[PDB]
Amino acid sequence: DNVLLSGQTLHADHSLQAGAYTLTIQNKCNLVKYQNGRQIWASNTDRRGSGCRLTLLSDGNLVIYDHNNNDVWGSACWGDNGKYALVLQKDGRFVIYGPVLWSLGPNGCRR
Amino acid sequence: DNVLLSGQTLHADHSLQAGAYTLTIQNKCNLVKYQNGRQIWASNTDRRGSGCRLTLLSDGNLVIYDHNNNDVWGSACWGDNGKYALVLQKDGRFVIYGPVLWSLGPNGCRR
Repeated sequence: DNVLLSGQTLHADHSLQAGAYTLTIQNKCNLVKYQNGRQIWASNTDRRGSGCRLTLLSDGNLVIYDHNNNDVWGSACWGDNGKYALVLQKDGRFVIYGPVLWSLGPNGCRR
Repeated sequence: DNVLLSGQTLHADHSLQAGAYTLTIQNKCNLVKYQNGRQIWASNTDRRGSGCRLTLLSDGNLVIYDHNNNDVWGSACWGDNGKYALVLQKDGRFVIYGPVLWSLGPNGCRR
């Protein structure tokens, strides 16, 4: 899995993976990015909670919630409400794209 | 792969895959979608050319180009120049999300 769509959840100890990269939301709440197992970046929120999960909101904001729903860390960046996609890319970057520009259907093109 | 980023190209006979869905740009220019190996959708541009490829532009426009670089078919929908992502979703819908909302970095949040 290399994509997390808005509204979806990555639960404790699960990861996104692309090429040599992995993005894991750890049970103890640290969101960590690895390159061949080497920690290259982290939200630096280890042990700030337990049973943590990662979710992408309808406005594109990326947030880590602990089991009691406290907002542990977030990209703290939002756009208009709609549908977004977090992509862990083979180049190591995890980018949030959105909202929807196009898909099939009548008024399927934004603006 | 289930994602096609701006600047990337899916070449003739190659496809995106997600769950039970496959999206193939055929050499003869027809973009075909399959559900468990069975065609359920097509751009309906078969034989409009040869050596065709599918690419996503920096403005989010999705285009099928033949080997002579003629625009055979496209989403004919675009936004500001930036970065977009075409995602073939597990539910079978292929959606173009963009532009970038957020990424790690000093100027990572759109607006």
